[PDB]
Amino acid sequence: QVQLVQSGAEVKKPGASVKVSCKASGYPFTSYGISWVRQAPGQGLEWMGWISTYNGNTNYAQKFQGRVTMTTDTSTTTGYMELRRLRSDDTAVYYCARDYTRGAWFGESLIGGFD
Amino acid sequence: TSNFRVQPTESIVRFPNITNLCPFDEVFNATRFASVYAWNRKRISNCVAD
Repeated sequence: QVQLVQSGAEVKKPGASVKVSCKASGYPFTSYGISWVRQAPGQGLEWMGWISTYNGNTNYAQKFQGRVTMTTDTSTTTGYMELRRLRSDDTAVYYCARDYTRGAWFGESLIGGFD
Repeated sequence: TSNFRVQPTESIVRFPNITNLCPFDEVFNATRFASVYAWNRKRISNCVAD
């Protein structure tokens, strides 16, 4: 059974940075990439990041072009994410997902989604 | 007179795992496929051919 585990709540203050980890199990980690979405309380979902778990290639949106950094570890199959320059509009809920829209090896776009 | 010995009952096989599978899904399930004159060529190595 594909299981994804996320970290706990963060009480970081403005002017600081937030580090969050996602853990995956029950499926081939290398076969698929890792995507991360976000949702503001009372608003719709909002994609923020994608990364291929094979070569370390990463993709960001224009809104978060230079606000976040990411790393991945294949030894434990974990994803660490640093969000910088917090604002009062950053209170939300972030979600981990297995991306099936972009390839892990070459980045070719696939037909699918976060399953 | 002779020698006595016991014989095996079952048989077991152990192999490491199926990890870092070759990107066959990426090639087969690509959203857009190129034309015949410009066929996309890719090299796959150092993985498990499932």
